[PDB]
Amino acid sequence: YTRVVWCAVGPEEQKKCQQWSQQSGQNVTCATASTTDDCIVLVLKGEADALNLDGGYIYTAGKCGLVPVLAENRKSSKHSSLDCVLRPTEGYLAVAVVKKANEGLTWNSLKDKKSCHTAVDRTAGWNIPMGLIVNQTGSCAFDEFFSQSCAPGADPKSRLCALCAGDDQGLDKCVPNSKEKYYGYTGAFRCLAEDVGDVAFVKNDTVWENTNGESTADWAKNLKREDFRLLCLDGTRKPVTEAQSCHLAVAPNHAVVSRSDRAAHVEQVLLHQQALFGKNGKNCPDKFCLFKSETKNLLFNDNTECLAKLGGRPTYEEYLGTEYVTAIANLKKCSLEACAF
Ligand SMILES: *[C@@H]1O[C@H](CO)[C@@H](O[C@@H]2O[C@H](CO)[C@@H](O[C@@H]3O[C@H](CO[C@@H]4O[C@H](CO)[C@@H](O)[C@H](O)[C@@H]4O)[C@@H](O[C@H]4O[C@H](CO)[C@@H](O)[C@H](O)[C@@H]4O)[C@H](O)[C@@H]3O)[C@H](O)[C@H]2NC(C)=O)[C@H](O)[C@H]1NC(C)=O
Ligand SMILES: *[C@@H]1O[C@H](CO)[C@@H](O[C@@H]2O[C@H](CO)[C@@H](O)[C@H](O)[C@H]2NC(C)=O)[C@H](O)[C@H]1NC(C)=O
Ligand SMILES: CCC(=O)NS(=O)(=O)c1ccc(-c2c(-c3ccccc3)noc2C)cc1
Ligand SMILES: [Fe+3]
Ligand SMILES: [Zn+2]
Ligand SMILES: [Zn+2]
Repeated sequence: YTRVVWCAVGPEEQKKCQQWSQQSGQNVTCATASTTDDCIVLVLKGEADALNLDGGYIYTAGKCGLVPVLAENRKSSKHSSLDCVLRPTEGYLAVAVVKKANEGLTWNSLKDKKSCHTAVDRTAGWNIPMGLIVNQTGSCAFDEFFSQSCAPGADPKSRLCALCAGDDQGLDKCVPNSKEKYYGYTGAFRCLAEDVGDVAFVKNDTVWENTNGESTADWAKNLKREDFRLLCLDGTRKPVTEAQSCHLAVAPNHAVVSRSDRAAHVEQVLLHQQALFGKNGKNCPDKFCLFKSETKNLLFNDNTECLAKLGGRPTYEEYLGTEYVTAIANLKKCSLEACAF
């Protein structure tokens, strides 16, 4: 079989894919979709082979029979003796971020405030925060909790999209892909950084990667970590240096998924691909690097050291975990066991 078709979401991920396709020598070809849900459909249809997904979407794909193949793994302090591919995933931290100057704003005073979400149906951006709020609220009206928000994937005409900007020409407002100015980790964080929303639901690495001259992007140039705070669940506020003791949850790393009858073939190709384009790959710094897309997190997160093997050949429920799976199920009874398509 040996040739893999990768599904790219949006035009920016497509242009990076073609570059990968080129350097691969047609080993990897691209398919494009305007949304992640459409990419899943393409993989079900068999028109695309695989794609890297956020846990939230892995639940969706899971109910449709797709399976996790390899997970993203970042550089850690613990487990240095083991190589990156055989090394277990540690998972990222879901947090709630705010401006320091915005005093008196805690977890208990979020109602009727403005929010910034990575996108609808995602772990740190939607599922974790909204699940918690639904519980504490005892109501399914999460569309009324915040006054205005930017949550890519929601109804454009609703308040949940009100804070989203769209692209260069203000078109595609609220679309769930990088054309939306406030889409994803970097998008949601910029949303807070520019003071559009009062809070942003991203992950811990995002704050660090886009502050203290790490990003070099016009909007991130002058951001200082000291100007930001994390909202803990006990109603306290802490510096971004205390994420381990002030997070909403710990999430399962983004993973590459595919149809179970293609997983073996997809896995084989990818390992060979990162041997060439990975962190220390033969052709990375020189020709092309798979895990670099100038802080835009295209196809993969920029902090990915390598895609790691799973081990225990886990199902999508085992990969996500029982904890998280019951959270999504509970949150979903608001908006019954079948593939959404
Ligand atoms: C939003 O609200 C919902 C609704 O409350 C929350 O969903 C609930 O989440 C709970 C916590 O995850 C969950 O509670 C249960 O906890 C028990 C006890 O956990 C045990 O801990 C042991 C440590 O000593 C450990 O060794 C055990 O393995 C075990 O995990 C769990 O065990 C039950 O099941 C057994 C089945 O054999 C049973 O015999 C036993 O008596 C226990 O009842 C259980 O699996 C579960 O984790 C609860 O299930 C959830 N509620 C629902 C609707 O199912 C969400 O978390 C909230 N959202 C957010 C974001 O927080
Ligand atoms: C496209 O895929 C083929 C098949 O894996 C690659 O050819 C192999 O490449 C490895 C290492 O790059 C060599 O050691 C093998 O001898 C090659 N032969 C095989 C098994 O076909 C090829 O390199 C890939 N092209 C790109 C640019 O990714
Ligand atoms: C990506 C999220 C993740 O990997 N979570 S995990 O590491 O905590 C995890 C992985 C595998 C299992 C698992 C279990 C299990 C059984 C009883 C009690 C707890 C876990 N059984 O089979 C498998 C696979 C559970 C959690
Ligand atoms: Fe995520
Ligand atoms: Zn914790
Ligand atoms: Zn198992």
